[PDB]
Amino acid sequence: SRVAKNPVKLPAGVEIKLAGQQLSIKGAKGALELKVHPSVEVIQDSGELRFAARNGDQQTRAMAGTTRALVNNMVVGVSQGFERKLQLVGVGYKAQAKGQVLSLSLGFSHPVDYELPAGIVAETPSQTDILIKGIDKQLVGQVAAEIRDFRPPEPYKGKGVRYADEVVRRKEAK
Amino acid sequence: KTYTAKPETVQRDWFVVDAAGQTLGRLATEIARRLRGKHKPEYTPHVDTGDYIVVINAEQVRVTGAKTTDKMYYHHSGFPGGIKSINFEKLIAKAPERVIETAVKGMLPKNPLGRDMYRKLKVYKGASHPHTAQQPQELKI
Amino acid sequence: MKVRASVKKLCRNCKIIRRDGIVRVICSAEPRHKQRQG
Amino acid sequence: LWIARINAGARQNGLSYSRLIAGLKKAAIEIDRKVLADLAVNEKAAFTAIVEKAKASLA
Amino acid sequence: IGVVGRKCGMTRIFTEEGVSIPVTVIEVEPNRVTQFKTEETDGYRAVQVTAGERRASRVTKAQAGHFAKANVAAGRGVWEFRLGEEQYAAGDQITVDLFQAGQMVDVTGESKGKGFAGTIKRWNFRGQDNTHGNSVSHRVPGSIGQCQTPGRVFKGKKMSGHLGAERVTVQSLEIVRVDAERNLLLVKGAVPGATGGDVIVRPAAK
RNA sequence: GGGAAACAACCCAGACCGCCAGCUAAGGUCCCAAAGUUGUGGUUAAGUGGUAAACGAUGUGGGAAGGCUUAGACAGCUAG
RNA sequence: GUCGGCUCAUCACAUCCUGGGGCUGAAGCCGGUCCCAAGGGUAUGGCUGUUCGCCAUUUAAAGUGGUACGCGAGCUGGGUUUAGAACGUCGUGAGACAGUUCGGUCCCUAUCUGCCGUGGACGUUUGAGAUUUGAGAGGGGCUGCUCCUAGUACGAGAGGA
RNA sequence: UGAAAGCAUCUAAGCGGGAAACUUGCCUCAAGAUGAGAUCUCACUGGGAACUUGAUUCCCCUGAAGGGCCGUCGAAGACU
Ligand SMILES: [Mg+2]
Ligand SMILES: [Mg+2]
Ligand SMILES: [Mg+2]
Ligand SMILES: [Mg+2]
Ligand SMILES: [Mg+2]
Ligand SMILES: [Mg+2]
Ligand SMILES: [Mg+2]
Ligand SMILES: [Mg+2]
Ligand SMILES: [Mg+2]
Ligand SMILES: [Mg+2]
Ligand SMILES: [Mg+2]
Ligand SMILES: [Mg+2]
Ligand SMILES: [Mg+2]
Ligand SMILES: [Mg+2]
Ligand SMILES: [Mg+2]
Ligand SMILES: [Mg+2]
Ligand SMILES: [Mg+2]
Ligand SMILES: [Mg+2]
Ligand SMILES: [Mg+2]
Ligand SMILES: [Mg+2]
Ligand SMILES: [Mg+2]
Ligand SMILES: [Mg+2]
Ligand SMILES: [Zn+2]
Repeated sequence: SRVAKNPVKLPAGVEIKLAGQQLSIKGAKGALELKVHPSVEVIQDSGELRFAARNGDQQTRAMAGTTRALVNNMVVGVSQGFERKLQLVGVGYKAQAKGQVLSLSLGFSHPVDYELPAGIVAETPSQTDILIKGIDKQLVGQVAAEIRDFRPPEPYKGKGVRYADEVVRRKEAK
Repeated sequence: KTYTAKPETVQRDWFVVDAAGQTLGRLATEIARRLRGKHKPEYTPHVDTGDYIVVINAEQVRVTGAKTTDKMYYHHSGFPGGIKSINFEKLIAKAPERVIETAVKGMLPKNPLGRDMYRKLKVYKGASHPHTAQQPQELKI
Repeated sequence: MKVRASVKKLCRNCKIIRRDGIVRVICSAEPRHKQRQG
Repeated sequence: LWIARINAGARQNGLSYSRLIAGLKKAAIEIDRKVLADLAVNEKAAFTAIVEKAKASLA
Repeated sequence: IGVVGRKCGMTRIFTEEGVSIPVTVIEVEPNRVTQFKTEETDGYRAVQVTAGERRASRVTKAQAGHFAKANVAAGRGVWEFRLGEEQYAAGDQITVDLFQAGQMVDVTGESKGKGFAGTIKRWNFRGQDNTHGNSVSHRVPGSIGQCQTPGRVFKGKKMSGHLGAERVTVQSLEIVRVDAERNLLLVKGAVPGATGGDVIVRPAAK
């Protein structure tokens, strides 16, 4: 496991309250808790964390890599924040955010009002550009997925909510 | 010549078993064998010489493998197409005592004596039971 | 999705994946290459 | 019926039926199961002495 | 929470537009709370009411003591209503004012009893040929099963038997008029039972 | 007779009678239901066990080889 | 006790409609194919004994099967196998045809199981008059068209969400 | 989200969305649910003897709450 053998470098300003398996990490943006799997060696020696497997079965070998990946996502989270860019394509497709409610205009006969959960903030620098911000990578990806779920991109004009780096497959009528 | 247990002079004890963390079938065999009196030298096949078993923490019984979602309890209502099925997991959430009760009932004889032995099994959902006046002795298998 | 007894990679971008005990082929290039249950 | 009662009586003494019968052959005890089942119910001290004699013979 | 009334018959209401509303008139004499059932005592929340009158000779001593505990007069019957977070004390008068005109109600009653009914009337079975050679089997059920497989009649088979005289609930009836001065409730349409039959009016489930 | 749930023709075994004696056969020994919740070392995760083929698949265990490789192997990233 | 019809069904899913989806040689409208799904629903006539089929006109659809090719101690008796008669054909003939045709007796008061209703007895641990919880069970669950959204999205237009 | 497999991956750990199918929600039946449940209220507060001494039997006094019979009936009903 090249991932579990790669230690996660703790930056400046991250505290830990490692108690048994309930790891916790704080930062300038928030605090997150992780219940580490009871088969993964997690310990702290310096401003750095490394992960090992208590028993080399196979599930624990994968568990160590996934725990290392999760903790790194935690460390990057509380220190920098995670973001997902969403673009809106199509005439009359507008998105506007008012606090904890995102209002989408996606060619429907009703108003699309999405309630962002706690810890997630959405900004719309343009009427056709969404910006989900948060400290938990899973929640940021989850929220961005449901917003794109309202109108996924179509292959004939690209219209619909899409990720900024998403390669929207395109085609045309023969 | 061979001894037989008279129903009038059967000594019956009360035991409480904690089902928390126990495998359903392996706990049900001990319960079924102690409801039969097979642990007693006075065992008679036509006499209920067994003890009373109180089971607590019934929802905390466990099944190995993928049996939590895969073990299915079927019954028929007598009406055409009346076959009904429930999960182990959803039966535990709905009628947790029925899970232990079903596993013991299939392990008892299917006759009047087996229904008599079933009447000595008391299964409860909480960590407490109403039979404190009988002072059950804890029986950890 | 194409559901057949014999699923296999139809191109380089096709990937063999097991999900919940089902052998699946997903393709990042062609949605037409999606297969199931091999 | 005798074997079941001997099993119940011997398990109260730390032995299964199969281990007790093997022990009762290692130590040459020819008490049959009808009498053994009568001891296990009516003469429990006598039955305990026999079980201990089988346990010693096994090991 | 509902009320216990008597079906007083059917009439019509003419609106100023000229529309005729068929109404069932329900006389809801004020209902007396006989006993309030709480969770900590009975396992569930309910209110027990009585309505009407009963001559003292037809009231048993046990029922008379039950009524005297609530300090209410004996009624022709006693009914219960499952409750939410409502609070009632014995002796309260649940009158027809808990309803307002225009609101949906469910009316429950005992439907008219038709006695032993044939399959044509009870289950809408089709008649067989009245002519063309049919022997003595014009209204009879026909086949009641298949054959050797399954060699029996299935439970719940539609057969002839008793029809009516059972508890029926008609749902989503509009209140046309609430006449609190005469303890009258006018609901649009028909309600189960005959005139003089006990009906229960409750707010609509749907 | 015993086993194979039930089951002429399969398996063990050929019933003169009685016994509230013992040993075995086939088959078995968690409960129904007599007897190991026996011991040691592995495999399976599919309730496979406890029904089936051509064919398909980074399921997983073992073994014998081979190619590249700290003169930088494979994968990823940058650039041509 | 046979084919078909009538009455009444019950189950399967290899689904006809309705529901959810993937791919499309899927612009839209409409389709094609496959996966999931059995809750409910799923023609009326003309001809023919017909099942079928063809035709007419509907429908969201007019599903495929099992159930003694479900169902005659429930009905029918058109077909099919009695005895009459006839045609064609075969046989010298008596007759015969799996060819045609006109006519031609369909019994049973339900004991048990079962089912639909409706009581009596006892039990529920003193008895009684009321009210009740709900383990459980059964019933129900179909769908069209029009309008707004909007002649908007889509489209060269046509058409058209 | 995410490793095993530095990438990828809905899955292995973890977190979702999701159908007239299933469990409810609607309606009716329902404690013979022998596991026979719950609540309110009502009624009955005497002696003697005996045997095979106690959840026994017999004699006298007592006969409640209530139920039924009977009658007048019913938009209830084959009889009930
Ligand atoms: Mg048996
Ligand atoms: Mg899934
Ligand atoms: Mg009537
Ligand atoms: Mg007709
Ligand atoms: Mg006739
Ligand atoms: Mg006739
Ligand atoms: Mg007639
Ligand atoms: Mg049968
Ligand atoms: Mg044999
Ligand atoms: Mg046998
Ligand atoms: Mg045994
Ligand atoms: Mg072992
Ligand atoms: Mg199997
Ligand atoms: Mg390289
Ligand atoms: Mg299917
Ligand atoms: Mg159907
Ligand atoms: Mg449903
Ligand atoms: Mg036709
Ligand atoms: Mg005509
Ligand atoms: Mg048939
Ligand atoms: Mg028949
Ligand atoms: Mg007839
Ligand atoms: Zn491909």
